[PDB]
Amino acid sequence: SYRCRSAFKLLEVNERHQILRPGLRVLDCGAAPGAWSQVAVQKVNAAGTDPSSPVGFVLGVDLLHIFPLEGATFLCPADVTDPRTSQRILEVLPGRRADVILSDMAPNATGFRDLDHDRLISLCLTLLSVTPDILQPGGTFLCKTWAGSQSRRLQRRLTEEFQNVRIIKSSEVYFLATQYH
RNA sequence: GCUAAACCUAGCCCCAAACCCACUCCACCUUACUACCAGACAACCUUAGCCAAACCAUUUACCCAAAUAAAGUAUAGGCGAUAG
RNA sequence: CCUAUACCUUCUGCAUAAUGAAUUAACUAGAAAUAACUUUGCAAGGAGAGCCAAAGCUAAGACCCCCGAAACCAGACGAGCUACCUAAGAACAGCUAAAAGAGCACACCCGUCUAUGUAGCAAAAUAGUGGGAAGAUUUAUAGGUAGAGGCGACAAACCUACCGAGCCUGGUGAUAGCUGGUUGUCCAAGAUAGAAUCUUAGUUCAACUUUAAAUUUGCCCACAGAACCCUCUAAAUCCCCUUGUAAAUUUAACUGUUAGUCCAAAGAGGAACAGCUCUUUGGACACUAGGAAAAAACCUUGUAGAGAGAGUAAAAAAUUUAACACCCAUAGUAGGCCUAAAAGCAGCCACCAAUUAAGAAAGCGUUCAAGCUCAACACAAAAAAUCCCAAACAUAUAACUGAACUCCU
RNA sequence: AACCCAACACAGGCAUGCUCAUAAGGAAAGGUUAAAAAAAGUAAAAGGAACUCGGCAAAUCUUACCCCGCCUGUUUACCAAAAACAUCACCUCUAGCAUCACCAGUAUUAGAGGCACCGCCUGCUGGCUCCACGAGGGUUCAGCUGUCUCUUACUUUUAACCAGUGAAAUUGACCUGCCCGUGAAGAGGCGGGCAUAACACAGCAAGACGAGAAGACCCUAUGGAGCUUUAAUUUAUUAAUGCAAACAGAAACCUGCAUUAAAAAUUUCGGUUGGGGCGACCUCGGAGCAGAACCCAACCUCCGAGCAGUACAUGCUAAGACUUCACCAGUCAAAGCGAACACUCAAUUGAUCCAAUAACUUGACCAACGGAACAAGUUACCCUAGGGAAGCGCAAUCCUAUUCUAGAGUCCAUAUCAACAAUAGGGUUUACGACCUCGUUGGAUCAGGACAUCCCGAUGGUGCAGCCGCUAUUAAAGGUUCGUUUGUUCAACGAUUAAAGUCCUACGUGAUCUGAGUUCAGACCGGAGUAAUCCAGGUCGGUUUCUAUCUACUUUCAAAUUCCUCCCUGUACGAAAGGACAAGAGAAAUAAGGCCUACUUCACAAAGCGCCUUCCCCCGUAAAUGAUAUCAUCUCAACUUAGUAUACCCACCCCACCCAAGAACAGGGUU
Ligand SMILES: [K+]
Ligand SMILES: [K+]
Ligand SMILES: [K+]
Ligand SMILES: [K+]
Ligand SMILES: [K+]
Ligand SMILES: [Mg+2]
Ligand SMILES: [Mg+2]
Ligand SMILES: [Mg+2]
Ligand SMILES: [Mg+2]
Ligand SMILES: [Mg+2]
Ligand SMILES: [Mg+2]
Ligand SMILES: [Mg+2]
Ligand SMILES: [Mg+2]
Ligand SMILES: [Mg+2]
Ligand SMILES: [Mg+2]
Ligand SMILES: [Mg+2]
Ligand SMILES: [Mg+2]
Ligand SMILES: [Mg+2]
Ligand SMILES: [Mg+2]
Ligand SMILES: [Mg+2]
Ligand SMILES: [Mg+2]
Ligand SMILES: [Mg+2]
Ligand SMILES: [Mg+2]
Ligand SMILES: [Mg+2]
Ligand SMILES: [Mg+2]
Ligand SMILES: [Mg+2]
Ligand SMILES: [Mg+2]
Ligand SMILES: [Mg+2]
Ligand SMILES: [Mg+2]
Ligand SMILES: [Mg+2]
Ligand SMILES: [Mg+2]
Ligand SMILES: [Mg+2]
Ligand SMILES: [Mg+2]
Ligand SMILES: [Mg+2]
Ligand SMILES: [Mg+2]
Ligand SMILES: [Mg+2]
Ligand SMILES: [Mg+2]
Ligand SMILES: [Mg+2]
Ligand SMILES: [Mg+2]
Ligand SMILES: [Mg+2]
Ligand SMILES: [Mg+2]
Ligand SMILES: [Mg+2]
Ligand SMILES: [Mg+2]
Ligand SMILES: [Mg+2]
Ligand SMILES: [Mg+2]
Ligand SMILES: [Mg+2]
Ligand SMILES: [Mg+2]
Ligand SMILES: [Mg+2]
Ligand SMILES: [Mg+2]
Ligand SMILES: [Mg+2]
Ligand SMILES: [Mg+2]
Ligand SMILES: [Mg+2]
Ligand SMILES: [Mg+2]
Ligand SMILES: [Mg+2]
Ligand SMILES: [Mg+2]
Ligand SMILES: [Mg+2]
Ligand SMILES: [Mg+2]
Ligand SMILES: [Mg+2]
Ligand SMILES: [Mg+2]
Ligand SMILES: [Mg+2]
Repeated sequence: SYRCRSAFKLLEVNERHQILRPGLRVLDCGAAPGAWSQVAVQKVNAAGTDPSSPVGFVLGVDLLHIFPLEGATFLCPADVTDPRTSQRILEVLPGRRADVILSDMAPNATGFRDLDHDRLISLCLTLLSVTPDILQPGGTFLCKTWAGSQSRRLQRRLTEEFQNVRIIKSSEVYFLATQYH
């Protein structure tokens, strides 16, 4: 039914918090192999499955090649931190904006999770720096994070730029931000 | 050669016969064996079950007062184990 | 030196590393009658009333074990442990705080984690670390609720150190198609068709086996004889005079056995080569000995003792594998077709031909050519994990060795 | 009284008043030695979680979240203290009443329950938010430290020795060896070899499928029990009504009978298919099905049968036979009597009792079809009696190596690679629902071995210029890293390395250690079921113990491997780019064997983090001469060439003391 076990993680969050609905434009960072992309398309009706509900848009970005999926557009190879990808992302989305940002990016585990904590935080911050360009006001932001002390700095910056920030908990920690300023 | 080994009574069993014990003084139903104050308290009512029927559910011998014989016969019984 | 794999029990098969046994002494386990048989008495009658009798009747002799559940029921005994409750008592430093099912922290209660301990100090403890510690707190004393029940802030907790239903006595020598055991000597006969079953761990019947009795055929087997199909097709079998032999049927009285295992052979399981499972035939084993290394099932051999005799049966694996040509080739022609051109060799139609004698090319090499050789002319493998595994030996005439089979005293 | 309860002169239990460190009460060391292992502490260079399932323990005093529950409290006394129960608050249901409970109460009351405060949205009930709190389950900052890299020293107990006292489990007999093979399939006892004077003491834990249990795994019993229910059999019991009885003139009580509910009692789970879900099956006939007398292949494969029609002597009797391997049942039948002039059909069926009937006769998908008159689930709370639980040569399938020479590799079978197949070795699967699922392993320590070689080494081929690849032969002496979990349990990822090999060894190894699964006593989430309860599902928590009798073993006493830099050398090679061998020097690491001068932990010493030493070949191939086969040809032809050990150890007073010697013993010194 799904390409990766990470698909159930997004469904569980969506079930409780209701972050995906038809008509929403969703960006999937680190979309490979496509576990979150499949979940997003079904919820936002990106493939136009339900004629009575508005058709959303799903865009997947990852370094590795992603196999084609019905109702989803994928950009690969592309670096999320590369300004070139951000410009390409805007040209593809309707109205050059997105409604929901989903992030599952994870750098290679260098064998020291403490080092991997700050490295993953910087990647989230880099996405957060370019987030205003991609995200529209009042949107939803979800990122995959590894627990650590630097999560507070990410939490502090999200708290200033978002009305509400939630902590969602493998040893993964997910930050759910809604109502972008 | 040490540890040991050996013994013959104590008494008992089954019948017969015959119908058995129960006050020296003191204490003993209250916390028994505790000398010495007002209580009311009163006994009685089918046994069941294991077990047998190769389960189990009706049912399944239990001295009831003469040994023998009538006779395991007449009867009873998921008419069957068995009972008589 | 040579030979030899403890005993009991449970299974087809136990040296088995399956069960039981440290050992010694004592104790500990087949109880019964209808019939039948045998031995006496009497006899158409028998018996010391009854009862049987178409030779019976009376009496004697002679056959039927031990230990073990979890359970059920009845009547007693239990709340001095513990669960909850009743009556009337007691305990709770210090500090911060506030009139706190507050915080810190002794006494006290509890028992989170770790380690020690594991027949221990202890049938639940010690040490450290912990939770609570003015409260739904803890605790002393007396009383209460009792098993078809009590009690329970439900853990199916607790109710006197094994509570999904306490303990004790009695019914009780409960029952157990299950486990284990079942005691002196010697001889004899003795194994594998099935059917039914709340039945496949059992039992009944049959088959088989045993004993006694009566009787006359039994086994082996000459021809003859036993079906057509779906076309045809195996080893055989039944029947059965002779003959070799000595068994067979019937009657009487009962026990026990009844998935056998492996080997040879033919088959069965969706038309499945082995293996598995399951039938059929035969052998062996659960019966001795010898031989294949050790070996229940292969081969040899069975009827039982002693001998410091003898003759034989089966009975010891073989095999060691790859050379090779010598010489020569000029030419009617790049034989035509098609193809950029493909010529002897991209393909193809044709297969002639000079010279003593040479394919209108048999393999190679060129995009294609070139180059070459040949024809012709002369001249049959092996590799795994503790450590290879009898020692050895090509050449003195095949006899000898070898049993509990046979013979001999 | 030195005292009770715990089997003990028991490290446990034990109310209150004072003393709060004593004015009272006591003795941890029997003596010796300073081994190993084990226990408890103390100290530690540099690093500071790299250890590990987990920051368990220890040190230091240490932040910020997530999940669940509100909180304090309560529970499985003896493996679960929790997320479970209780809890204010809220909700539902029932009750109009006094003389032993509720209650000496009366709807703002009492009882039976759900749920778990509050706040918010919502239905008119459900869903969230949140204050604190927790020996709850995860994660993390910082600090901390022997958790580890990598262990070390010391003290005490233990230990060993001398003296006194003196157990237990255990045990068929033992005069108790190793390697292969074999075997009831894992041999100290059997076979073939080898080894072998006899004896203690101290260690070790490979074996004696080690000892004492328990748990688990299915299976069996016409063995139990608990629970649940629309399993069967009942309403005795209790309550409510009706009726009779009884009385008064209406009633009430009592009793009998009957009908309802309540509650309770008794009993049981039929076989077959590895288990379970879903299904099928059990009797009779036919075929595959035993080719020729009869019988005989279960399982399995496939088609049927549980009737119908025609008779109305389908009447009555009676020789002799067959028989589904027993019995029961079933089948054929001359003659005779009486009439006319043993029905077709492979199966087409059911015993006894009983019931009905004047009688003749009739009655069960008793289909579980030799049939009990009538009884289902569940147990992980389970109990009892038992029985089972490494190995199975030739077909299929997969892999490896050859064979075949098709086909790729510009040309080119054979530098590499390879189809259709075959031949050898290895592994796996296999008799029936052309259903679906489910039934021991890591790590620490120490390793033994195989070679089918990952690295180092030797040698051919190459589409090998040179470095560096590919391929093959040969080689097992030596080596084969440290970490993290997102793409988690040995799979990806990070940094490295000459390389991070494939395996076997009862996961090699649990009487050396530990984690998880198979799973269990508690508990929720999802699913199933009326319920009890269940699920290979998700999650949290959660007890095995062992004093070594025997075998084996306890200094092989001694030969070292690898990398990097430099040198040759920027040389050979190549157009450049790039870029070597061999020989030597130096340096580092690891391993093995030692040491204390310094350094460090520390001090008459031990020890590493310190220092010192380390020495043989390899057998694949490459060449000469030279016959069989007068050439040639490295020759399972005669022949030639290349690469075809030493060291250590070694004599024979002792009372007592000392020691760098040591558990005891022994040994060295005592001039
Ligand atoms: K009491
Ligand atoms: K004193
Ligand atoms: K807690
Ligand atoms: K051992
Ligand atoms: K039956
Ligand atoms: Mg019975
Ligand atoms: Mg029963
Ligand atoms: Mg042995
Ligand atoms: Mg024994
Ligand atoms: Mg004796
Ligand atoms: Mg009963
Ligand atoms: Mg009490
Ligand atoms: Mg009171
Ligand atoms: Mg106080
Ligand atoms: Mg308090
Ligand atoms: Mg406190
Ligand atoms: Mg309580
Ligand atoms: Mg419960
Ligand atoms: Mg329970
Ligand atoms: Mg008995
Ligand atoms: Mg005999
Ligand atoms: Mg039956
Ligand atoms: Mg004859
Ligand atoms: Mg003789
Ligand atoms: Mg020629
Ligand atoms: Mg002889
Ligand atoms: Mg003889
Ligand atoms: Mg001492
Ligand atoms: Mg030690
Ligand atoms: Mg340190
Ligand atoms: Mg830290
Ligand atoms: Mg690690
Ligand atoms: Mg780690
Ligand atoms: Mg971790
Ligand atoms: Mg700790
Ligand atoms: Mg609580
Ligand atoms: Mg509060
Ligand atoms: Mg407990
Ligand atoms: Mg308690
Ligand atoms: Mg606990
Ligand atoms: Mg609760
Ligand atoms: Mg608490
Ligand atoms: Mg003893
Ligand atoms: Mg010996
Ligand atoms: Mg062996
Ligand atoms: Mg010893
Ligand atoms: Mg049975
Ligand atoms: Mg039951
Ligand atoms: Mg017959
Ligand atoms: Mg039957
Ligand atoms: Mg029959
Ligand atoms: Mg449970
Ligand atoms: Mg090397
Ligand atoms: Mg080799
Ligand atoms: Mg072991
Ligand atoms: Mg815990
Ligand atoms: Mg030991
Ligand atoms: Mg060099
Ligand atoms: Mg020559
Ligand atoms: Mg030559």
